[PDB]
Amino acid sequence: RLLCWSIYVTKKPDQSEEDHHNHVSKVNAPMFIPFLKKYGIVRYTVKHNDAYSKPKQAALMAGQPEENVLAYDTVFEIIVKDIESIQTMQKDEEFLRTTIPDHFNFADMTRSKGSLTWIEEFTF
Amino acid sequence: SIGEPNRLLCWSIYVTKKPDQSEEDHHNHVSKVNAPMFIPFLKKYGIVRYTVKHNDAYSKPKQAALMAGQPEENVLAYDTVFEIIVKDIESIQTMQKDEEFLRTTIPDHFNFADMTRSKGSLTWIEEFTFALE
Ligand SMILES: CC(C)(C)C=C=C(Cc1cccc(C#N)c1)C(N)=O
Repeated sequence: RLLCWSIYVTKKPDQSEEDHHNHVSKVNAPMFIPFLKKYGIVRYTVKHNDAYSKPKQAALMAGQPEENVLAYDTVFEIIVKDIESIQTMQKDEEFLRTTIPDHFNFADMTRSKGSLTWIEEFTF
Repeated sequence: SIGEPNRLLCWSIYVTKKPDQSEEDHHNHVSKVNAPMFIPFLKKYGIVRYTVKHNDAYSKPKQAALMAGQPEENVLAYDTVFEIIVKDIESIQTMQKDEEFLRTTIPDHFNFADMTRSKGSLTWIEEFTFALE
């Protein structure tokens, strides 16, 4: 069983959508991805709920209450073989000095959530 | 009328299980009955990938490890999360119109899903697969 560690992120309160997703994609991802490779993460996914996606969402879910949408700005996901990869990555000195502090730039940790699931995946 | 280039999309369904249903019957139903019912429709409409996330007896002790010192409220406690990766929302809209989809897979949800306590999401995704290829 592969595991998936997901963090549902609400963006910084004084932060625009454009600044938030610019940061996540263009500054945080290149800073983050080296460590995920180092610790043998299988896949890193970033889900974006922004101006590009929101109209297609509205199209998909029109006529339901808006409350029916899980409305985080970004969802961060890594598929790992075990949680030791994550635990070990968390103890990494550079990860702690550079990428962990980076969350000051985009994530409101008081309005974000995490979830560790095990997955079944089917690729067509 | 000229469109910005397409980005991969992820349609996520966040499912709370039927209240009168144990976790074990929830995930067995999801793995063993729904997923095979569902999958042929995902192929038929060119779905790129189908992921089922389980939050259950197997995953929870590891989730508790990762979230040491964090309140229960910080946990997204849906029982299962369904993700289909598609290249355009047209795949999904049209799959949603399929008569057998509506006849079998949609109503199967009365066997595992509390839809009043379920949510949906349509995002665009960036993805990095680390496998050397
Ligand atoms: C919560 C969110 C989305 C910011 C995760 C992230 C990181 C790095 C980071 C920072 C703080 C704690 C952990 C752990 N475990 C990991 C990133 N996006 O670089």
